[PDB]
Amino acid sequence: GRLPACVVDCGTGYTKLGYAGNTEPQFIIPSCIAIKESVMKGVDDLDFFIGDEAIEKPTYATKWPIRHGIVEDWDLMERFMEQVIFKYLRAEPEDHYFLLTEPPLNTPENREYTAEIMFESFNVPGLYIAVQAVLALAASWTSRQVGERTLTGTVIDSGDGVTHVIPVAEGYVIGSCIKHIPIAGRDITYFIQQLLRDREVGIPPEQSLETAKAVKERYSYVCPDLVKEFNKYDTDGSKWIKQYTGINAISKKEFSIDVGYERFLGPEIFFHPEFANPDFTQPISEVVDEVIQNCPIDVRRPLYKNIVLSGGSTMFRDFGRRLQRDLKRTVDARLKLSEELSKPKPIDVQVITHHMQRYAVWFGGSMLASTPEFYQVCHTKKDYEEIGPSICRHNPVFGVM
Amino acid sequence: TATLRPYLSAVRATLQAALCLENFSSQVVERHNKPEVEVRSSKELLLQPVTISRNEKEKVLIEGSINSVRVSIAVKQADEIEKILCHKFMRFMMMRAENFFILRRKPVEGYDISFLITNFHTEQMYKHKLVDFVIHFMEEIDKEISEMKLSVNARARIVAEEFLKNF
Amino acid sequence: MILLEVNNRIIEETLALKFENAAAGNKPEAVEVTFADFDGVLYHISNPNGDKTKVMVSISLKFYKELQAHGADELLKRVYGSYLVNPESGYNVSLLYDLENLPASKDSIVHQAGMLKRNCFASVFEKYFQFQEEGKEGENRAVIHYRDDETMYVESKKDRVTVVFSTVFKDDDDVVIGKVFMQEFKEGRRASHTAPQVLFSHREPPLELKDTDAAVGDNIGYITFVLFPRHTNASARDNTINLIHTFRDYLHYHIKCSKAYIHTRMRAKTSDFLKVLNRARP
Amino acid sequence: ARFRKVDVGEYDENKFVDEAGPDEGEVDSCLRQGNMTAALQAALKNPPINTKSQAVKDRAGSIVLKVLISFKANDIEKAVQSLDKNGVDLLMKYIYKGFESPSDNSSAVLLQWHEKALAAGGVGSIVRVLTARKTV
Amino acid sequence: AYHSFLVEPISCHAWNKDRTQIAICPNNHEVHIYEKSGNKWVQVHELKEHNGQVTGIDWAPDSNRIVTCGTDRNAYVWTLKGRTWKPTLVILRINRAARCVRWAPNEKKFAVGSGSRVISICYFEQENDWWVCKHIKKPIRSTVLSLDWHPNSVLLAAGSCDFKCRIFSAYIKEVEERPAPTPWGSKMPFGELMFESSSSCGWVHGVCFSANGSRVAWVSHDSTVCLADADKKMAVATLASETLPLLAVTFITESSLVAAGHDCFPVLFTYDSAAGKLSFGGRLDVPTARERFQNAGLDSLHKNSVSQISVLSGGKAKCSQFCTTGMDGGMSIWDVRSLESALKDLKIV
Amino acid sequence: GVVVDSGDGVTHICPVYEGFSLPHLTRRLDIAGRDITRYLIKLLLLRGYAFNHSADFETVRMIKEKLCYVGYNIEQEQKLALETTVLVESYTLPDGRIIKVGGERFEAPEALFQPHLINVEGVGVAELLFNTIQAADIDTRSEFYKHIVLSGGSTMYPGLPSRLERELKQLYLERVLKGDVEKLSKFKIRIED
Amino acid sequence: PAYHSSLMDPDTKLIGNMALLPIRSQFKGPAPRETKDTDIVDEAIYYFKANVFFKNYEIKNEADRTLIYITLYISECLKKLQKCNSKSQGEKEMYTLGITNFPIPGEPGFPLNAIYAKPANKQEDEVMRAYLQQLRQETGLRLCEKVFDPQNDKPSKWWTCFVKRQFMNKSLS
Ligand SMILES: Cc1[nH]c2ccccc2c1CCNC(=O)c1ccccc1F
Repeated sequence: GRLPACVVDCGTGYTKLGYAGNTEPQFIIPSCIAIKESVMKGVDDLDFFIGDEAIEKPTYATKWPIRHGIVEDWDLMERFMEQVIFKYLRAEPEDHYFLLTEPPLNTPENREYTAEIMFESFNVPGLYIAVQAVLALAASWTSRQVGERTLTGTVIDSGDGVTHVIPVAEGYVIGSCIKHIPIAGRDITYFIQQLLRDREVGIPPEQSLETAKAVKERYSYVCPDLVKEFNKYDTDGSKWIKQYTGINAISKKEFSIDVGYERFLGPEIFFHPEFANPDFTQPISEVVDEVIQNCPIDVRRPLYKNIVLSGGSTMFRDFGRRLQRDLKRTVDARLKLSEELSKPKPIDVQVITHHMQRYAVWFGGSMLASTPEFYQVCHTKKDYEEIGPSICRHNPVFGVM
Repeated sequence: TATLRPYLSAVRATLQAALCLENFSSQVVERHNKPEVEVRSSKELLLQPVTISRNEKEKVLIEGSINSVRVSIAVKQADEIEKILCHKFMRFMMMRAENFFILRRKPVEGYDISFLITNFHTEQMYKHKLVDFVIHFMEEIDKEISEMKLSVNARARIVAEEFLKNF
Repeated sequence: MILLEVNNRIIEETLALKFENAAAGNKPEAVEVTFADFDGVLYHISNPNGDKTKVMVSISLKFYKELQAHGADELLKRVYGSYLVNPESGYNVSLLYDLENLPASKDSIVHQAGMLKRNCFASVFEKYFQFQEEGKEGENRAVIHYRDDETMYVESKKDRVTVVFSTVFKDDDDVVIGKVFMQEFKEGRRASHTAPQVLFSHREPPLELKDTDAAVGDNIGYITFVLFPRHTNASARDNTINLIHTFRDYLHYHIKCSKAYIHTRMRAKTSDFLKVLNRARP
Repeated sequence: ARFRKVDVGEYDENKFVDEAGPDEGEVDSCLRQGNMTAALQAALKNPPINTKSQAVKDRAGSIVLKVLISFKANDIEKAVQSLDKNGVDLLMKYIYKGFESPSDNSSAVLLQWHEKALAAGGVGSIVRVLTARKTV
Repeated sequence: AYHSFLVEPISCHAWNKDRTQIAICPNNHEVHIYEKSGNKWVQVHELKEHNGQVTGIDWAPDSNRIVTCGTDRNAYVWTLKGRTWKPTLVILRINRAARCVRWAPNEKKFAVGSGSRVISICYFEQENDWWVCKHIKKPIRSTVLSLDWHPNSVLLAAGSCDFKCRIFSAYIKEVEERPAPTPWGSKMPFGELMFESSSSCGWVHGVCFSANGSRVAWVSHDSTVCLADADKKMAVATLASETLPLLAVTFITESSLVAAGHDCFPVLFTYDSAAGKLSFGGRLDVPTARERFQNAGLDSLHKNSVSQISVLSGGKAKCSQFCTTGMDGGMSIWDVRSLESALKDLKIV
Repeated sequence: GVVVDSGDGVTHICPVYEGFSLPHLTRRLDIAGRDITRYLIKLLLLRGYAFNHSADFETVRMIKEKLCYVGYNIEQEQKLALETTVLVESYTLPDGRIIKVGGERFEAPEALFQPHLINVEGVGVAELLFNTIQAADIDTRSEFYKHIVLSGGSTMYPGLPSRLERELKQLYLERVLKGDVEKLSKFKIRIED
Repeated sequence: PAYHSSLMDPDTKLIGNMALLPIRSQFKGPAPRETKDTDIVDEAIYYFKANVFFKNYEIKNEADRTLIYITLYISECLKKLQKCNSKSQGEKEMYTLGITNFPIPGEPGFPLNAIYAKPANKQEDEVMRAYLQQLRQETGLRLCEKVFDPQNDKPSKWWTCFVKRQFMNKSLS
């Protein structure tokens, strides 16, 4: 068709929208909607806002329709798509095939609910619901480290809420083996927020998070070794201790603080959760090992050779590097004890990093929905009317063969 | 509505008579248990289909059997907007049949919505509440279809004025 | 949001970002975006010949030649002037912004860039408004096929200017919800006596068109707007064009929001039935 | 693929198989003289229970229906109460027969008969409408 | 006097000789045996062996053996070895679910009605050390829902889904001897049809022989109760009810019947031998110093269909206490003398 | 008589005449327990459930044993699944997550009667059993037919015996009576178990 | 994992289940004399900033118990050091601290009584008591040439920040 398909990826925190073919979302807004809440008549249902415009509307309340990657309020979710389509994308829905996404383990019923809204409210001519993890893998094909397309791999998705280690085989997620890690972007901010409180004076209490989030996004990174790192910051503090300056909210004065240790301590809680979580202590490298060992023996190596990153919390400089080194130490040690208790073939561990990691899902969706094959695997409105909403329970995986 | 109360009375009494069910193993297939009014593989297990009509358009069809009862309803649809609202609302519920559990996924040809109450249902739930629910349902889908008609008209009037007032 | 916005947000947010970075003095990043707008409009924003210091914005309409036959080229030039360059292959109109030579008030060219589609339609309306204001009657009506199966007719009469929309409702039941809205438009004077007279004809075109190859069908609907001098004069003109060229998408937009609101009603009622049903359990 | 098409159960020698109307003129006679109760009891006589033609039965129903409509709302309770249990049960069967042919608001008064017929026969008579193998 | 054993249906029940223990099927594959202790009920046994839902239970009083039949087509005879019931398989030779089972009064045989449209009469053969069975087939055409033996342990009443109540001869000359004459007939060879009701509609949910066995009663889905008098050329008295169908019936005297069904409460019927007429005796479940002091939208003890009734003491000739179990998982014990005090207007016989 | 055995490994129709087995007249069917479990996994994926053929095999097998069955009249079974919810059943997985199984309960076992479903060549067990007995001792047929016994784990599916009998009759009626439904009631088929 | 010691030699002696590791010190105690350029007190001060964040620590050998003790003590030195205005006042308060009698294995108040063997008799009690005092002293004086930057009367905030953190969630206090 002359028109590109619409690609919409609704996440717990942010929703990425745009047109197929493009490399990046045309919009990236908070997954929130603001409404009046103080019976509905007239057009009260249309009186709302979404994204940034909704976060601080004086006389409107902010609601987050999605929790743990799953829609918890369909009324709100549906209104949210009204603006996603008519206000931002400005697409006449009847002329565009849409590609939506869903976290692994979304119930088949939820897909029927989605299809009911898209086909019966917006009358779309075609719909495809892809699982986020699988698009993330597709995205990794943009990397130089990969010369062969494949949808078999371990996806490490870390946003701001929780981190997921999702094993995937031939385009299908191995749900029975998924594991979750209680360490995400937010936790890295709180820890950094704690480190600052014990050292830097002058930070406006009401501006606590602000500064911490700023330090995390501007000066944080992952290091190879904590002592050799602390050692650096002490030997030549001049090169490693950076500075940050913010303005007092209620007095517009100017305050400055030294940004030191937290640069590498924040991201470190992935590999040493015990530093911040009293209830979780497994290093992210051990979770991945466990998940892969819990999977079919015959798919273990392919999984180790293709661990893919996805999400903002994986962007830290050297995240993959530290992960791959740690995973190769745990896996090689195991093979050591074995050989000794007696000679296994060395297992290749490879963490893949690419430029499109931040919004990997949307990018994978955008690239896949730009192909001719996307138009065959989609469920048309004609099949929705004849066979029913149950046809959206499954979406043929495509892109590799 | 001099004719509504009488109509709902006749319908209620018939349902009370029809919902006298019991568990029943299949005489046709070994180790199978099925609603007889659906498979109809044994004529002696099927009761006589009866209809209660209020007028030419509104009526209820009740088909009993030894272990199941099928109830079909022809809803009041005065005009086009009512026809499409009813058809949409009915489809809406049927799509959620698994949570409704006494709902048929499709209606009997000629009706808008059909229930399929089995002996398992009458074992677990007070059959008089199920009869109560079917009557309550018939009254409520008509009120909801009316509220829906009012809602659409009201919003259309505002939508037309907001556009027209801006010239 | 009741009324549809006229300006395209992707164009504005893309130009504003490139302009802000150009002024900060940052090295220009490459840009390549493809997107759409209502009714088959395709846009393209790119760097002509890879030169990242230039940002082009192009629009493609299948029916451009019809708008052109009614002064579209002249109107766009008056509006964009030097920004309007030769159209990029595949598109009908192209705007070129030099990141190395921007006006002092960039927030004014960005606004007009967001209205590219709107300006492409403007001429046909202004041309017939003008006729009306000059007593020139009997002039052949404009026929704009804004969609593969939808047409807009414009004609100027002695005291009134009429715009007729021939629209299709693919969904059989959308025709019925549409009638509800159209009936309210046809009685709009009961709320705004000075506003345009709206007429609605289901399945068949107004008699003046029963002789042309106009479309007839169960899913076709003809809506007529009667614009009066107070709407077509030089004072109201822009606002009036901003409303009338969005009407078709405004109507279909509201039918769809109507269905979404009915769904919340069904969710609440179905949810209530289930609570009553479950109270039948011990 | 051809052989699973025929329902062999249809010839199962272990299946189940089950084992001329009112006086048209007599009814008219009573109706013309305004003797409603008489017309009812006369129409509820010798029903086409064992007859095979779907026409004979529909003929009998028509007569019974014709009598029910001819009644005056306030004159229903009385007529019903002049029937023996077996009469009420047959009446009930006819009342359900009429429901299948709505018209001229006939169903409106039929709902009145159903109300009274039920008050006299109880839900039991409705039960006996459903259990019947040889019906009106 | 009501008690709830569970919330799901009690599929069926059976009391032991002393009425000191009751076996019930809690709507599943098992049979639970409850024993009273003080005024509480305690579960003493759990019989697991059936692969399907248990549809019938019967307890032979003198030999103290329990027999069960289920939708799995099997039947088991349970014997108490010390402190645990042991089952023994009985090939019923049916290919459809078993629906009901009853021990003959002489505890020499038991009958199983089933979906196979047949009745399986079972007896034990000591020479081969196992159970065998013969089939009474003709003219049964549908599922056999209910059974009840004549006191001579030869005549057998059966109610099936083909709308008939029948009396057969289950005479097995290999475990009993020539039966004395009966008003039902002289010739009683195995499988002989002695009697067949005339009704053309109404599944027969329950059947019962009177104490002396000269009268047989049954209830059908058509909301009617019937009584065939052998001492009157098998004439049949019928009584069409104004309420819902009854599913169970028993005699409490030679001319008194107690039935219960979908209305959820027990009702009394009386037979007028002279007029040959059945009459409604009234509902039996109506809403000292301790009594005066002490004294869902249902006004009945049971909150769902009563599916079984059985005499607890006083036999079918002069019953003083009977029991009811239902789809509401409850079991009620009714005292005939009390019901007589509370309702002076009550007859009986 | 004839022994129809089907386990987790494979299916065999072993005829036995007054004494021992006759390798000739003894055929195999390339469909059994393992295959049915595999098809159930495919059907559950087309339902929106993320099952892995190798990782959850044992879990789906247990679902098959507890919920699957053989439909008598397929055309009638599909109606129940399509128009009602009486076949829908919940099933808890080892982690506590609940899934809902319906039509797939009788759909998986159907492979035994329609091999092409799991894409295997041949005819269904029913049709295989028919052929076996037909091309055999014309003076032992009637004996064979009224003496068929099922054995093995993949033969305990509720309704299986009824389904076989229904097909053997359908095959007889035509492939040995040219559609003459007249002499049909004199055909004796009794399958043990 | 956390940082572990590597000074455990096959010839290394013991005091309870704590390794009696050689140190370079003038203070008195039963600590052997170290000839090499690094001793357990150095190793503990080096790894401190890291280890102090860990909640769990695998005891691979007796030297780790010695290392853990110094770590917990370095934390005790920071409480005091935190409140002083001179490298001089620090050294004088670091002396007093080292002399104060803290709890020892077997006594209530000493965290980890399940990991440290207590003195099997009065000789071990006094010897161990003295070895712990010697470690404290050397650690205390060696900690001031760190906590203070050439701008005397100033305890570096890059050492004062760990004062709120407790290694393994334990404290000698
Ligand atoms: C999620 C899960 N847990 C298991 C445990 C044992 C065997 C398989 C599984 C699976 C994968 C199949 N379940 C789902 O795909 C699923 C999806 C949404 C909601 C509930 C589910 F079970």
